[PDB]
Amino acid sequence: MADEEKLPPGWEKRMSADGRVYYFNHITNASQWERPSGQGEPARVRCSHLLVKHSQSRRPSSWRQEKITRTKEEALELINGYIQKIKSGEEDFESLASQFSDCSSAKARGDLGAFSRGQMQKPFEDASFALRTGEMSGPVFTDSGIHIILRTE
Repeated sequence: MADEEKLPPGWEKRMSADGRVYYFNHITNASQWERPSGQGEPARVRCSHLLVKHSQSRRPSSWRQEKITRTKEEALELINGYIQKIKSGEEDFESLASQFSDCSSAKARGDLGAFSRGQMQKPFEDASFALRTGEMSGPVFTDSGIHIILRTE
């Protein structure tokens, strides 16, 4: 913020397939055209998430499908679709989570409440603590499936 515009933790400058610089966070897997900026992590964060399970999930079943049979590839395709829909403005995170998340948290519009380190699967935890308030992750893979994470607090 002061006299410096170093990129925040996990952020790096990359070149898009179509020729424009963009920014990628290697911890949250988020990609955006906007420069992310221009100190330790938070002690606790509150996040909501949208989970898309697949046949190789630890528990290949959910409230919206007793037997999950989609491949991991298909799951990623859906995740990328939801991310694109949210970024476009045609859909909002909460609505999509309540309708399509394979996690029971869908009942709470994806809200998982607040948590500390050591309470969620590592990849999910790493992404969550690297997000700033209001930020959304890119595709995050865990033994549960593929997630889209939104930090609310």
